[PDB]
Amino acid sequence: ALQLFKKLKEENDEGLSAQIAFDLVSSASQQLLEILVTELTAQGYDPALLNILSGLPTCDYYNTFLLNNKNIDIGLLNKSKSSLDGKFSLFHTAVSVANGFMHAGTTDNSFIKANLPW
Amino acid sequence: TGRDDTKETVYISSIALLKMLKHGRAGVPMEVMGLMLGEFVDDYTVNVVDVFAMPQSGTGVSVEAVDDVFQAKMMDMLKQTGRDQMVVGWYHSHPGFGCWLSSVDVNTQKSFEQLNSRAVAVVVDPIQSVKGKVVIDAFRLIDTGALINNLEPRQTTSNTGLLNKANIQALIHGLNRHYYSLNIDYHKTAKETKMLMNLHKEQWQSGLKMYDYEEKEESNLAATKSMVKIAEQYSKRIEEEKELTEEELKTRYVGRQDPKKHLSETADETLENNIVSVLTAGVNSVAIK
Amino acid sequence: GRNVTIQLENADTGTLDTKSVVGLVMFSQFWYWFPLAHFLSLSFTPTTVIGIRGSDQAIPKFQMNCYAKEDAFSYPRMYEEASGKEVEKVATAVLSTTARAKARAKKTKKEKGEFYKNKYSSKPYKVDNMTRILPQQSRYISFIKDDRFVPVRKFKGNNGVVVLRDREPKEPVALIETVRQMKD
Repeated sequence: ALQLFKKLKEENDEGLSAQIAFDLVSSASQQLLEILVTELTAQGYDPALLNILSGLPTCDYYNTFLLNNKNIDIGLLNKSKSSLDGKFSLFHTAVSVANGFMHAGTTDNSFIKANLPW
Repeated sequence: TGRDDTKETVYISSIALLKMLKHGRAGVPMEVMGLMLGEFVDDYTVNVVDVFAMPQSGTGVSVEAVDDVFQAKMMDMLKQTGRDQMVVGWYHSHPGFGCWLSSVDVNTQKSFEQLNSRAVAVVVDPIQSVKGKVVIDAFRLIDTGALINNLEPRQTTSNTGLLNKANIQALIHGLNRHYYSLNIDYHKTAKETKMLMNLHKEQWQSGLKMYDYEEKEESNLAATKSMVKIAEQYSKRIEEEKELTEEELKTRYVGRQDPKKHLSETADETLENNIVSVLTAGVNSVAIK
Repeated sequence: GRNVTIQLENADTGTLDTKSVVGLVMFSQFWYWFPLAHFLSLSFTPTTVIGIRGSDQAIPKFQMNCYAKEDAFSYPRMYEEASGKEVEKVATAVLSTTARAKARAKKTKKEKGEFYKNKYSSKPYKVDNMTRILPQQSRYISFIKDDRFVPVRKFKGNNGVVVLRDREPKEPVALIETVRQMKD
């Protein structure tokens, strides 16, 4: 891993180096990611690459994706009220699990606010 | 906000189980009662190590049939023997009814609730059990208040549980008044399992015992004669049998109570045995002499 | 919101996506304690091709030609659900009874008095950058070589962040900011 990034120290174009960084983080283990950033810091590798490999760029990028393109049914709100009872332990749970998955990766408070009695 | 009010999974040991079938079933029609001795750990794991029969009483089961005088006395004997462990509840037998608490048995439960709040009331129906272990259930009080303010869901938070369903009158009475039921589970050691089956030396000693040869003759004769009779019927089965609709065939050629199949069964049993019979006799003769 | 798919393994290196697997074992068990159910969350992975204009970390708006069949990768609808169903069903129940109670009499006397896969058709259509993009649809996507935005090395043919070099910085590019920037 270190040796690859020594090759691209010399072949340093930030478009090329960053690209290879994205591919690596999708694939590799978290444990690897940790050990690599410490080593590259002492390499004094380009601090652009260091940012990606933390995984913070990718996080933001996926939040904008999920905001823009979410499509939500209004029928989950009503279905929950009608068939299921938020007092009963089993029934209250199922709704939380289904809703939790629905609005995932993006803050959503519409559901909370509407099924506020529930 | 408040309490879970959780109801324990009642973990009934095999030793305790066997004394319950023995004392209760034998004692029919007269009811029998007694305490349960155990240890309570967690908030859901009660291990009922032992049970005993408290001395019979002609009030059978009532608040006053059970007594502290009986309780203390028995405890003191086991106290010395170091086999003493805290009272985790009480059992009694209903041999004429299914699993549910009388109006009286609730009152009895209520005194044991005050003693220990994890106290169980266990109704044992042993004659109208056809497997033994079935139709025995363990119960716990729920308050009159609890029903109004709806504290039944809490007790079973995040667990599949078992809520019993047999007896419709007596059950729905119990489910919505007498007590809340949760699952009842039996556990045992693998030292004890060895004991329950019992190993014997006569399992293998019986394998080199050679039963008399009059009995081999009879089996040879009998099995063969029998299949002669159903072999006529088999000829009848396959005389035609190839015209449409399978159902039609089974009534006309009497393929119901299938004669082909019965021939195979009688054949297999005898075939298997006659091979055991040669196998034992050969082993006996060289081995001894 | 119909934007995630569950990844079994990383298909590019042929090697386990670790986080997902641990999600699934923990998910299966839930008979015992229902809130174990929430660990299914970690297996969700989003799927989209996201161009990055230079190393600025801003998303260009540009488009890519995709030789595919449109119908195949139509953006899945808003569902009817149970609520929508009641309304529609009860409307039909009313009509259906009424119909036959009049139709029968009226008529008598009236007169007397696939390819699971359809490829993607050779037809092109433009697909906007940073939209919900199916794994199969992602194959066909090819960056426009006339266009300023081209990947440093050739496109994967799969969803995921691919960094582009911008031929002209002079020419303003419509941009959608990252979220961190919006909050400030």
